[PDB]
Amino acid sequence: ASQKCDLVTTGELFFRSGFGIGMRKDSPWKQNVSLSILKSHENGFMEDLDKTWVRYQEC
Amino acid sequence: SPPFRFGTVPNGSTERNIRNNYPYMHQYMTKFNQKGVEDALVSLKTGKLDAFIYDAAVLNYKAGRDEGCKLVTIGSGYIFATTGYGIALQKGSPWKRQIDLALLQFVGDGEMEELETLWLTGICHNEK
Repeated sequence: ASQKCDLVTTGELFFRSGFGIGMRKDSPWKQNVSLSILKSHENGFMEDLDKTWVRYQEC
Repeated sequence: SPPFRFGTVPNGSTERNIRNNYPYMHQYMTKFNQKGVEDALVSLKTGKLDAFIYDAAVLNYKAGRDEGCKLVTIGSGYIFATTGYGIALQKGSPWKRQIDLALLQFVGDGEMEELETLWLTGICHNEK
């Protein structure tokens, strides 16, 4: 609705599910990927990507 | 120029998070922590400095359920780091997986919304 602002954003938010990354029960990267994404979130690296990729237009 | 406030009670999440992330303003307001939270609100009302870096949930509940909803919070709940709350357990306790299963199930079955609407719901939350 931000790019082709023809529709509206009626309704509220519910069933708020934080997007995760699931793996099989055996994987040697689960802890590593968890700590890496935690570090990226803490340093705000994802926010820059949000600014430079999606939240960049308005009408 | 004006004397501002960084009131953070000791033995809490706010002071530890501030000193872990940005250990610069803590030293400036080291001798500024209020005794509790009721006296903290009293000092907030009794104008000497209008600032409190506290928990988002507690502050939101207080603002929603305030006497006339006079004092407010800066921003639309822009939490510094949304970490939430946790449930304690013993090291290696045999119940953690079941605890998580029950918690996620009750997250699913639309009841903690009822709990929040019963306890932490404000009076000015809908009011603008």
